Amino acid sequence: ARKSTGGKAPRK
Amino acid sequence: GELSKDGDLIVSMRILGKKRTKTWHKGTLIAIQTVGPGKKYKVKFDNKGKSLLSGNHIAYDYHPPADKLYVGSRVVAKYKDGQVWLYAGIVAETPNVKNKLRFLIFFDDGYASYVTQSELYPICRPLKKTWEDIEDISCRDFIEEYVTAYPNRPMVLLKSGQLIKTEWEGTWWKSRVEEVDGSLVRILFLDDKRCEWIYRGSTRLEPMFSMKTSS
Repeated sequence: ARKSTGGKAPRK
Repeated sequence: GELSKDGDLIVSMRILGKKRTKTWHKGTLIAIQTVGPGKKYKVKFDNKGKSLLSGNHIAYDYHPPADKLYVGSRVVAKYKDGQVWLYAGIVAETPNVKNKLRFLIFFDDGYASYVTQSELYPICRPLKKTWEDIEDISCRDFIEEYVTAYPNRPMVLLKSGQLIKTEWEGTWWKSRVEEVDGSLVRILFLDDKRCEWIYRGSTRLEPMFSMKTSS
């Protein structure tokens, strides 16, 4: 059970 | 200027091509054409359709010997949900005992996963600076920084059960470390109990943010 990716760095 | 071969690329070979959905699909290389500054590759997909593609939008339909890939290599890999899809990314770590002889992949959308040696495929003609065809600028910039700094990889040491804040989509969430696997940590968000595997050098993890923002 996973969230959609938040990517590699915090959102800008 | 039609060609039957471009080095090891030969008309009739099996290939993977990128579709507009950003997923990659098996097909056959049916033509090579010199068009302006370079070559275009015509692909007939097994399932449905024909595409004319740049060389960074085709991949070999074989799993390479592991030693031919490097940190920074441009690849297509299995991205699972629950399905299985093929999606592009960058090799972030090559196989070693500590990672159970897997490749760490940073996908073009910023997803991270370890994949096995039989779950990735090399892109045929990547850009020299491999990250320059990543559409998401935040992921592009991250990968340039990561590959350029490698093997300097500041990471946080986390332990199962540890409570930290983790960033997701502009908010900092209470979370717990569930598992450590090589350079990844499985984070459980306490508000809903869904997890995410996150790179231990990512500033989305509060301890890593804290270290990088100090000066």
